[PDB]
Amino acid sequence: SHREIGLLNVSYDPTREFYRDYNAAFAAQWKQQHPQDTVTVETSHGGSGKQARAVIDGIEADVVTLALAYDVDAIAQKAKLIETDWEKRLPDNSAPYTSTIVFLVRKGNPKNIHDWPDLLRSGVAVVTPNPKTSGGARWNYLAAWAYADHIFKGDRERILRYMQALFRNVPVLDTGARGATTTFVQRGIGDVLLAWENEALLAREELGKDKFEIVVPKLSILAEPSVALVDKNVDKHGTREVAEAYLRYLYAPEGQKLAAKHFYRPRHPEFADPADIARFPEIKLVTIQQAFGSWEKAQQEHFADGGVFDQIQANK
Repeated sequence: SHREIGLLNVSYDPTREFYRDYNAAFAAQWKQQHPQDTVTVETSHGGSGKQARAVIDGIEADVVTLALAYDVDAIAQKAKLIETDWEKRLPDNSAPYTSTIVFLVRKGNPKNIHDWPDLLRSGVAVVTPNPKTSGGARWNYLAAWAYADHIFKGDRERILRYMQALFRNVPVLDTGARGATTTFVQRGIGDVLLAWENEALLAREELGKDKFEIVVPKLSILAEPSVALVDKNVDKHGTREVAEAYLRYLYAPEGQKLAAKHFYRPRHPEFADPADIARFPEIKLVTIQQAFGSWEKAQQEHFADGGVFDQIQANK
């Protein structure tokens, strides 16, 4: 009838399965209450940083569902497409779910990997994506740095040597985290993947507990994937109301339930299937604010061209 509404959600890499289900659920419940409307959502996927650059360069996303807050801030700062106070518009730092970084190892854990120091041992090959393009790659790096900061009581020279030792064991840097997962799980590269927890759980469910094992390290980071309405594009497209509802329904019971089904930790687990909640192990976590002050500080120091990651790679 009256209206066909198209939305583009520019997302990060491993959310493919989640958004296929979520988009259908959102569209169906919208049409139930608004029978003349048909909402068609397209979701694109890639490394979070590359996806953010694509929006800046003209991909007219109505919403962004990215891996971390900096990438949304960059759209707002560098392209003015999002208002700068976006992060407070939705609850929980505009992150309706969270995740963390775990290790995925092969059956039997033949290298006996249990914690961050094992990644530095001779002959261990570590798969982790490219910090210049991937958000998970940056969470992975920051988790490693936070561990080293703890054990070395903040001594920068010792942390840098530890990071160099880690990256000497990293042979390949995939553009997006789904690429990294596939490199390890399907293409047989590496002994351990530094994984989004949702990717580790999905790999174990898809291929079997008989092929891969999740190792929970003794510290990790709270990964907060940030969502935001792209003000200038929804106003250009006439999609503001539906796009707002699309993001807000991620926080509704059905969105929270679907998040847990797809191996993301909901902010409100009371709405999820208890069997899905039971899959999430206890893990000791620092946040971005605690370990690095802010995303702005972490990104500029570590991940900007010429920054610390580039220095580690050049000096290792």
